[PDB]
Amino acid sequence: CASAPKPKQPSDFNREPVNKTVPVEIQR
Amino acid sequence: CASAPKPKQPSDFNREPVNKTVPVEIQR
Amino acid sequence: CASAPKPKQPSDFNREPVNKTVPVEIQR
Amino acid sequence: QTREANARAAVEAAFEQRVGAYYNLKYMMSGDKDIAPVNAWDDGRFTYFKFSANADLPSIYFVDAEGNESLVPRTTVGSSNNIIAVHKVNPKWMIRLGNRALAIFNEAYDPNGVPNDTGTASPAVRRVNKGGN
Amino acid sequence: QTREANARAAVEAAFEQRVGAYYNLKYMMSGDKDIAPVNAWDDGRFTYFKFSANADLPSIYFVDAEGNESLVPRTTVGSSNNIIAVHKVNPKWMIRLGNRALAIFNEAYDPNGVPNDTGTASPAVRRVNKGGN
Amino acid sequence: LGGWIDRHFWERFGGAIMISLIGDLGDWASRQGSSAAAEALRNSINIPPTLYKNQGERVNILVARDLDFSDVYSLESIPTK
Amino acid sequence: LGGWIDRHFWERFGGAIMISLIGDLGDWASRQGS
Amino acid sequence: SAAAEALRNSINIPPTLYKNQGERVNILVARDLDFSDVYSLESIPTK
Amino acid sequence: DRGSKVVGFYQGGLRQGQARIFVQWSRIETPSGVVINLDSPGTGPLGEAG
Repeated sequence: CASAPKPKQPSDFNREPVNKTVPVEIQR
Repeated sequence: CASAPKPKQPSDFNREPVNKTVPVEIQR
Repeated sequence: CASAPKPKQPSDFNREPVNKTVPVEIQR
Repeated sequence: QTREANARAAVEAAFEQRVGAYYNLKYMMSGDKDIAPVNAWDDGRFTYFKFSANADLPSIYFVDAEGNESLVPRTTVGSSNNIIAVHKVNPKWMIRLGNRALAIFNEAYDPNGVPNDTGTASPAVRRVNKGGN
Repeated sequence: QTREANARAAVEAAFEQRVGAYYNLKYMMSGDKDIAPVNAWDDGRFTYFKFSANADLPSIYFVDAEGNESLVPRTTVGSSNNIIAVHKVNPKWMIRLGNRALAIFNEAYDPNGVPNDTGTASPAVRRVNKGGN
Repeated sequence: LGGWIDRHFWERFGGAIMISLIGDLGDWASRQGSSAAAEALRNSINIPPTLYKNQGERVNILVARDLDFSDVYSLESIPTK
Repeated sequence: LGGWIDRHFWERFGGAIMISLIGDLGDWASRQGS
Repeated sequence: SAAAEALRNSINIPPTLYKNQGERVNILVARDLDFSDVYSLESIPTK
Repeated sequence: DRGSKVVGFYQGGLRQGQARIFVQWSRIETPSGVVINLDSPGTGPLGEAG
């Protein structure tokens, strides 16, 4: 009546963009 | 039902700045 | 129900100075 | 033989130069003040604590966002070995000694930080691959 | 080989120089007064206890904040071995012998102290890393 | 070094406790119509205790053999003033 | 040298004490059916 | 007894450890690591 | 360099009552091709063995 705990799945609410600024390495 | 004691968790009331004076090796 | 006993704790009542006179090794 | 001697002299000189850095002092502490460092700061790559002459050097611990603690490498530097330096800048430091615990808040945390391209502790020296192959 | 003898000769007088130190004398005692040293003081680096010639040399213990007792290295000094010296300065010393215990409280404990930049018992003798390598 | 201990009480005696209690309840139920515990404890009894020492506790090292530093240090006088 | 001693009483006899008491308690509970 | 006979052979099953992926761990170096073979320091001139 | 790759292994499983398994780390690889053979014991988050 027990099993291996699963790692925490992150919530799906405060979704936002990752690249607030353009990366430099892109040469842009 | 009984497990290892957690280390003492410091009180969170006496919050003061640590540098009463400017440190010396900064040459300041 | 019983553990290793602790050694004696000295009293806290009668507090008096040690150096009744200046030590000679202070060159005094 | 001539080359590496000059190189070593230059490296040591560059290390002792130690110029062109910013220093943070926005640090607060909470809890036990009997293990209180006299000064704490960070140069953007290392974090420094200074203890007076009469105190014992505690152990320094890293706190993640959640609250658990963990290990960081430490090194001791100074004329009188009274500065303990850790290899990170982090928002929350924990100091322990026996059953006295002290917490340090880094209140000017810089998520950006200065990237270390030079491969050393100072931006004046590179680290080149002798091994070749 | 010529220079080392000069260094040794100079050292074996620099130690004996021993001038320019601050001596504290504010010390309280309480407990089993029979064991009580006749004079106790500190130099900022070492704390001295002087016992009379007629008394046993007890065991001297270092106390932390919560009251736990812990060992401190000690060395016996003086002409007649009537002075016991500990390698620390602290607010509270516990003196025990047999089953009679005496407590020593320091009333002018200084957190700052004097820094150990010379690496020896003296501000006039330095310690060098002759091992080189 | 020593600190707080776990004696593993449960995973030492749970086998015997469960077997005895369940067997007794079953017998009571059978009577209500109107040894294994030894074998378990035999194997579950000798589980060595485990020590947990809180980090940051002070300890001491009793120097068990004399230490020589004649190869790495030397002393010199410093000039006056 | 010698001084105060621990004899480890509980750590030695608690096993037998608990097992015997639990067995008797269970048997009594079974007897209590009717 | 059948019960004891069964439990005798079904008692000595060692436990199993499950650990989550992505958990922080730590390594404590046990020997000394020599890097005088694959590196060298050289000063960068200012400007 | 941070991001270096470390290989390690473990064997034998657990004995009853134990709660930690002992892992030995074999080798570390800096992305820049540095390979060094370190043999050291794996530890938990706080350096506790296994």
